[PDB]
Amino acid sequence: TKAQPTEVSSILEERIKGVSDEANLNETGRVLAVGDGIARVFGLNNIQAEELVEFSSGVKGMALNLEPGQVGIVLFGSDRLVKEGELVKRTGNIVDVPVGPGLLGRVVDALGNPIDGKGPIDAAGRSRAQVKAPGILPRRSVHEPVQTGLKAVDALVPIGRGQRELIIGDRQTGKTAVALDTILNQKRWNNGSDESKKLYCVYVAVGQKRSTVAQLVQTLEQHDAMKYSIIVAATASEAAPLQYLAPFTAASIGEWFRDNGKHALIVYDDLSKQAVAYRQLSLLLRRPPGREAYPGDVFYLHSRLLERAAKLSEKEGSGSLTALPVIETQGGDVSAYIPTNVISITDGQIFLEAELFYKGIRPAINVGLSVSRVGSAAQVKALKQVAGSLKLFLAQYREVAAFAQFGSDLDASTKQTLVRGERLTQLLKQNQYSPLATEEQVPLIYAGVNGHLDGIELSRIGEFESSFLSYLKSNHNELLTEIREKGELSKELLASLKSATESFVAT
Amino acid sequence: PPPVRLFGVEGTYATALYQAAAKNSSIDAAFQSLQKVESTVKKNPKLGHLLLNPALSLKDRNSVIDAIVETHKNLDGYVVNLLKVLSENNRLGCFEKIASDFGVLNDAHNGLLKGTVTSAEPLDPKSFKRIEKALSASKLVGQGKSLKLENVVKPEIKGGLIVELGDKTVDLSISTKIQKLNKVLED
Amino acid sequence: STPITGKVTAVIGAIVDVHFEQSELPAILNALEIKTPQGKLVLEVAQHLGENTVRTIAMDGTEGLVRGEKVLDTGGPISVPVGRETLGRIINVIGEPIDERGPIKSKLRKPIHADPPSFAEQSTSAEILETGIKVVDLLAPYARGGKIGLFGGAGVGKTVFIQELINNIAKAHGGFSVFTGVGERTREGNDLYREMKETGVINLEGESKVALVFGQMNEPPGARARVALTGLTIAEYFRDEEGQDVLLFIDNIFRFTQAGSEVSALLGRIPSAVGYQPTLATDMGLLQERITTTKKGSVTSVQAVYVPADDLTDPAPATTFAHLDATTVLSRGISELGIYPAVDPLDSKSRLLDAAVVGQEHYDVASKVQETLQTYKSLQDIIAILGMDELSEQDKLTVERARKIQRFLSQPFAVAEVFTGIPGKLVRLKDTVASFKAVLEGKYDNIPEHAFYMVGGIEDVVAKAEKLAA
Amino acid sequence: TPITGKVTAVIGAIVDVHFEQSELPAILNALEIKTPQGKLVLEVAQHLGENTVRTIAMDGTEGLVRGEKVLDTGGPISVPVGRETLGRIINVIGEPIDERGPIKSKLRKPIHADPPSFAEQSTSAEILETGIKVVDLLAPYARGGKIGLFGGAGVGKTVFIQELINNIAKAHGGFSVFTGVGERTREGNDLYREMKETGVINLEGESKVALVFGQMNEPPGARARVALTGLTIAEYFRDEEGQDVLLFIDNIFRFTQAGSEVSALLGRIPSAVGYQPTLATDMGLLQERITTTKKGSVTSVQAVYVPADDLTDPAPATTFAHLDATTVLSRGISELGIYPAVDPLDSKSRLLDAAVVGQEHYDVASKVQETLQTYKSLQDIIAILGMDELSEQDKLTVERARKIQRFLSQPFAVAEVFTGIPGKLVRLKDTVASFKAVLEGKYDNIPEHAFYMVGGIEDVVAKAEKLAA
Repeated sequence: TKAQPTEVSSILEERIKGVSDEANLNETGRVLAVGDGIARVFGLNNIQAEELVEFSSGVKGMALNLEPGQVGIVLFGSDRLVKEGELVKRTGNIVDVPVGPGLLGRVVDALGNPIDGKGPIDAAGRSRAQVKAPGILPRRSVHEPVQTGLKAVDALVPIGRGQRELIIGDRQTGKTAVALDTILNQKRWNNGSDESKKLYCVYVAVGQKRSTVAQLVQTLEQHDAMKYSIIVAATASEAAPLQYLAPFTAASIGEWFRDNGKHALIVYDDLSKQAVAYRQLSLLLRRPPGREAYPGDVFYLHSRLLERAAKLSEKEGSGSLTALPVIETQGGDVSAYIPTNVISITDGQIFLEAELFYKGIRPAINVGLSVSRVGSAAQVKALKQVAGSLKLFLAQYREVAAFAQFGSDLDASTKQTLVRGERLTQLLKQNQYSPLATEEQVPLIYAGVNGHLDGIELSRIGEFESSFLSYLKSNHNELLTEIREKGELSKELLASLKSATESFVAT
Repeated sequence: PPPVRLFGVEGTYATALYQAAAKNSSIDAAFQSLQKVESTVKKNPKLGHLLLNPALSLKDRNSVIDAIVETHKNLDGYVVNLLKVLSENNRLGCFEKIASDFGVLNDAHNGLLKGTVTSAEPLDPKSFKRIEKALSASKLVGQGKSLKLENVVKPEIKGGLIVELGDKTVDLSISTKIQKLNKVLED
Repeated sequence: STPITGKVTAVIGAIVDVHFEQSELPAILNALEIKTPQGKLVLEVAQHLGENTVRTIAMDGTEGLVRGEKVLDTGGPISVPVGRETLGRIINVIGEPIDERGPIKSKLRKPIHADPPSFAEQSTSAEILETGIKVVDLLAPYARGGKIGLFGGAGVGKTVFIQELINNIAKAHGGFSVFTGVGERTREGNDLYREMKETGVINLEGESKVALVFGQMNEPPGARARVALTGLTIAEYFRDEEGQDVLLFIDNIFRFTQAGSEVSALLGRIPSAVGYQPTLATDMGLLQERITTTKKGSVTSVQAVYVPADDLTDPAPATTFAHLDATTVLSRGISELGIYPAVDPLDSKSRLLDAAVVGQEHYDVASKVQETLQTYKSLQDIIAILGMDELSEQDKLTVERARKIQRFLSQPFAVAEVFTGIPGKLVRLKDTVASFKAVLEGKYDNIPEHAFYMVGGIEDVVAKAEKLAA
Repeated sequence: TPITGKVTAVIGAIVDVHFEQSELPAILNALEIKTPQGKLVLEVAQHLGENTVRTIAMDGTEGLVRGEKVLDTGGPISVPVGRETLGRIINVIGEPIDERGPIKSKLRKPIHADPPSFAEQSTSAEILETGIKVVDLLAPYARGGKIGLFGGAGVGKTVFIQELINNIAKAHGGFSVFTGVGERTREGNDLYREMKETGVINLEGESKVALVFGQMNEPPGARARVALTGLTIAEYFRDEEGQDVLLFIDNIFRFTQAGSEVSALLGRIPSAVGYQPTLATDMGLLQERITTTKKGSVTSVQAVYVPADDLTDPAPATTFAHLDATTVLSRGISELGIYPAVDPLDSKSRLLDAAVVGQEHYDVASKVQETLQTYKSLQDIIAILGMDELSEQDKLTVERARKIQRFLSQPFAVAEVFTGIPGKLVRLKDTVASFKAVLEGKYDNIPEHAFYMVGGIEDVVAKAEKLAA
C-alpha cells in the first residue's frame, strides 16, 4: 500500500548510504514539490513553529504546518524561480516586523519595507507577528471618547479606546467612509493638547489592489490626517501568505504606542479577504474545512487578532490599541459563517443599510440595528445627554412610519411623533469624507430633542443649521469650548443653549 | 537506468531497488537469494500468519529483520535497505510484491522476455517451438532480446489459443467466436 | 507514572502528533507534559491513529515548538483545584494562576473529566426559585435544581441580564456560586471581576459567595472546550464532598459548541448538520447529567446561549432548547422599548406545564397574562390595515390592557445605571403574584401606560402616575 | 536547454510529461509535444517530483500517444507586439485567426510578466462623456476609471460595449484594445467587419483599433491564457511606449470560470460550489496589469457574465472590489424593454459619493435615487391596492418616478434592430440639465410614453405633440 513521499524507496535507500539525519534533513531539507506559490519540502526534522525558512531561490516562506512526510512551506513568492531539488535553509528566526515612530507618513507592506520609496524605517524595537491577548491584570475600563463626524453613531454607539465595534455592510455603502470620519477628526486632537487624546491611526488594506489604496493615502495627506499615521498594505496581486500576514504585523505597530502609554486605532479592512487567503492557504496544505470551504480554525485566527486591541493598566501607561473591524458581507449576508464569528467578538455594531444609502443618508446610518452589549460611558458625557431622547424618537418613529404606509389612520399624538421623526432623519445627512467635531454635535441634538427642529419644515433643516451655528459662534463660543474640553452640561450651560435655539426657531 | 520502469505504486519501489543494485552490480545474486528467503519465510509457520498477514508493531518489525538476516546470505546491501524501508512503513505484507516486480526488471535489463501461450489444454513440444521460431522471425522482435513463452492452463478459454506478451497478442481463441455465434443465431 | 518518551512529529495549528514507544503508550483522555520555553505545554490525548502513534489536541499554545522534543505522561488527565478555597479566585483551563495571587488554593484536586451521576443517586425535584424580577418570577417557570436557559442574540443586552442575576441570587443564596466564562472577552473579564468587587460578592480576605474561571477566546480551541469542564468539576465538589448548595452559572455555551466543531474538523472528522460537531449529542449529555440535584447536594445551572441570527431552526441552537429545562428568550425589540430585561414571556417554555406543576394560583395568573399579550400580537397585523375601529370595543380593551401589562415588565437595576441610568428596583416572588392579579381584575386599568415606565412594585406605578399628573 | 522527455499522462486537458533526464525547467516555462498533426504549446504549473511535472495544455489534446517525445524550449510563450500588430487578430499563441500571412512584429514579449508597482499606479478620474444618459447620471465614466458590468450576457451586452467604442474610442487619439476572452465567434466576425468599414482598422497597417479574440471551442487551459495574451499587448502600448490606451472585455468571467475546471485536475481541492481556492490571487493579478500606471493612463471597461445575476456569487464579488464605478446591468431590466439595460438602484461610483463630480450633479443624483427607491419599497401595496387608497403625497412621488423611469430609455446609435429604433445621443452637460428640470415637475404633466425611447428634453415635448394629434 501507499506510504508518504519521504519514505519512497529511491530517496530512502541513498540516505542510508550517504547522509541522512543531521544538517541535511535536520537544519536543511530538500524540496520535492512546488506549485500554486506553495511548496513542501522533506526534512526539517528540527525547526521552530511559525518559523521562516529561506529557500535557495531568493524566496522566503514561513511554515505553519509541519509533517514528518512533507513540511508545507507557504512561499511569499512565485514558483517560477522555485524548484524541485533546491535546498532550504532555516532563518532560525520567527517572522518579525520593525516597529518605530519611523513608520510615520510612510507606506509599508507586511515585511515592513517601504513600497513608495520613502526609504529606511527608523525602528526602536522589533516585535512579534503572533502575540497573545493581554490578561485580566493589564486591563482598565474604557471610558475614553473617540470623535466621529456622524453624531448619531458617536452618541448612541459608544466609540471608545480599547474596544471592538464592527462596521458591516456591502461594497460602496461607505464602508470606507465611517472610518475616514473618525480619522479626519483626529487632526484636531493630533495638533492639539493632551497626549492621551492622541491616535496614531493605522490603516490596514487587505485584498485591495495597488491602484485603489495609493489614491486614498493622497486623500488623507490633503486633510492632514497622514503625517502621523501608518499605512499597511497587502494588495490582491501579492501572494495569499502575504494577505494573511498583513493584519497581524500591523497589530505590532499599534501595540508599541499602547505599550509606551500613547494610544492608536487599527482599521482592519478587509477581514473577509484574510479569510479568503486563509482558505487557499489551508486547502493547499490540506486541512478539512467547515462550511463555505473556510477552515475550521479561521475563527481562532480572527479571535486572536482582534484581541490585540484592548486597554491596559497605568503600568503600561493607560495605553490602548483600539480596533474597528471592517466586514464586507456578500449581500447583507450576516448569517454567513465568517460574519457570525466576528459578530461574537464584537460588543457593538455600526450597522449600515444599503436602502438607506440610496435614500440620501450618504453615508448610511442605521442605529436601530446597531447594538451596544456593554454600558455606554466611553463617549463624551455631554453628547450622550443631549442625545438622550434621540433613541426614543428614532425607535418610536420606525413603528408609526411603517403603519402609515398600509392606509390605516391614527390619532394626532402619534402623528406629532411621526412628524418629529422625519425632521430628525434629515439632520443625519452630510456627505462622505467631511469632519464634524463634537463641540458642534452637542447643539444640534439638543435642538432636535427640544422641538427646535419642530419649529421648522422638512427642508428648512439645513437653513436652521446654518444660522444656529452662526449665532453660537458670536455669542456662545465659550459654550462650544466647555463642551469639548470638559464635556458636561449644567443648568447654566443648558439655559444659554436654550437662548441660542429660540433665537432662530423660525427659518 | 530503468530498462522499463513501472508506474502503479510499488512498481516504482521495484524501479528504485533496480537502479541502485544495477549501478553496484550483483542483481542476479540478490534476486536469487531474495526469492529463496521469501519462499522459506512463507513456508515457515511463524511468519505464515504474521509476514503473510502483516500484524506486527513498528519495533516488532525491526526484530523480524534481525531474525531474517540469519535466513539467507543478504547478497547486496540495497536489498538490506529494502528491509529498513518496509519495517519503517509498518508492513511486511507487500514485500514479495516489490520482489516479483524487481525480478522482471532485472531479467529485462539482461535482455530476456517472459510471455505466455495460454490455451485450455497443452500442445505438442513441436507446437510450442514453432510459435517461438515464428515470433523471432516476425518483425515484432528484432532478435535482440531473448525469448521465453510459458504454456499455462486458464479455464476462461474454451479451446484455441492466445499468445500474449508485451501487450501484443495474437488471438485465435474460439471461446469468443462461439459466444458471438449463439448471439447471432438467436437473432 | 514514570517517564514516558514520545517525540513530536507534526505541529499543525493546535493539532500535534507524537511517536510513543511500544509497551509504554498513554491512553485516551490523558494529559501529557512537554518541557518547553513556553512553560510546561499540556496535550490532551484524543485519539490513537495506530502503530504507536497518537493524535492530540493542545491545551496550551503552540508557538516555537521544536519537533523531537521529549513528551511525558502525567499518567492521567489535567487535574485542576477544587476546594472551598476556590471561592473568589480566577482559574484557567490547566488549573494555572490567572489572578496572580500565587498558586491556586486547594485541599484536593480531581481530574477535569468525571462521570455523570447515576440514576440510583438521583433525587431531582423542582421547587419554585426566584431571582427578584417580575417577568422572570411570574411568567417564567424557574425551578430549583432546574436547568434555566437564557436564549438570546448578540448584544441584546446579554451581559446586563447576567450581571443582574449573579447580583441577586448569590448575595441572597446561602451557598456559593461558580461562574465559568467560556470563550468570552478580556473586556468581559475585567467587567465581571469589577462589578462583583463593588457588590461585595468577592472579598480578597475571607470567602466569596461566587467563584471565577475565566477562559478567553484567544486560547487554543481544544483548551476552549475544557474551560467548561474545569469549572464544572468545582460545582461537583460543592455538591458532593462538602454537601453544600451551589448554583452553577456559564456564559455563552454556543462557544462550547463552536469549540468542538473546530477541533472536530482537524481530528479528521467532518462537522455535519451546518458546520457544527457531530458529537454534540454525547458531549451535551455529559454536561446535563453532571449538573443535577442528587442526595449529595444541589447545583443549579443558569446557562447563557447565543443563537446565531435568532435562528432556532439551526441544529445547534435547537438541540440545546430541549436540554435546558426552563427556557426564556430575549429579543432585541424589548430593549429598544426601554423594557428591562429583554425577556419576552410569550416565548418561555418548560416541557410539561399544569396546575399542579407550578401551582394553581400561579398557573391561572400566568395563562391570563399570556393570552391578553398573545391576542395583541395576533391583532397587530389586522389593525395595521383594517384599523382598530373595525374591531370591537372589547378587542380595543384586550389591546389597551396588553400594553399596560407590557410596560409592567420594565424594571431598571442598579448595575444598569451604567447602561440605562435609572435607579435599582427589585420585586420578589410574593409581590409580583399578588399584584398582577389586581390588574387583570381591572383595578389598575385606568393608570397611564407611561406611568408604568420604569417601575418596580405596584407602589412605583402610583408614584409615577402622580408625576404625570403634576 | 532542450530536455527530451515522454508524455506519461493525458489526465483530461492538463497533460503530464515525465522527462527521462534529471533536469527540470522552472514553473511557467514552455514545452512542445512533437505530434504528427502539428504541435502543442504547453506551460508548466506543477512540480510533483522525480522528474514528472504537470503542464497545463493550451492546444488540443486528442491524439496524444502516451510515450511521445517532448522537448523543452524554455520560458513563456511569446506574443507579437508593435505598431504592426495593429488591425490584426491574435489567438493565444501569437497566431492570427483572420490570416493575411502572419503578424508583423518587432518585439516578442513573455505572456507571464510582473505588474507595475504601487509607486507607479494611482487611480484617476478626469471625466469622459458617454452619449448614454443613464451612465452619466448614475455612475459617470472617467479617464483612469475602472468600469464594470455585471448580470447576464446576450441580453444587450454587446450592444452597450459597441456604443462605448462608438463615442469614446473614435475620439481617443491613442490605440485602443479589444480583448474578448473566449468570445462567441459569430459576434466576433460581425465586429471585425464593421470596425474595418467605419475605418478604425485599415489593412494590416496602422489603426486606431486592434483586436484579440479567444476562441471558446478550445480546451480549458487555452481559455485561461487568452486573458494573459491580451494583457501583454496592452502593457506594451501603455508602459513601454507610454501612449494612452483603452480596454474592453466581454467576458472576464470566462477567465475565472476556466480556472475552476483546471483546479481539479492540477492537484488542488476546488473551493465549494464550483470555484477555485486560488480565486483571489488570479483575479488581482489580471486587474493589476492593466489598471492606470504613470507611464500611461488606460480606462478599462470589464464585463462579467453572472450565471444567476446575483453578486453574492464570489467571482463577481471580488471583481466589484477592484473598480471605482459600477453599472450593474440585469436581465430582468432587458426583458422589461429598458435599454440601457443598467440598474438605476444598482449603479454607484466613488467620485459621485463625495461630490468630486460637482454639487449640482450630486444633488441631481440624490433625489433621483430617493424617488426610485420609494417606488420599489411601496411596490407591493401599489399592485395589490391602488393609488386612491394611498396618500396624495405618496401618489405624486410614484407618479414622478415612473416618468423618470421611462425617461432613462434611449436607443443606441449602434442599435437599429436591438431597440428597433435609430438612436438619439446627448452630452454629459445636456443629460444633467434635462433631469434637473424634471425633478422640478416642468415636464411631469405630459405622457410617460413621451419620455420613453427619445433623447433630450426637446425630443420629449416633440413626441407629446405627436401623441396629441
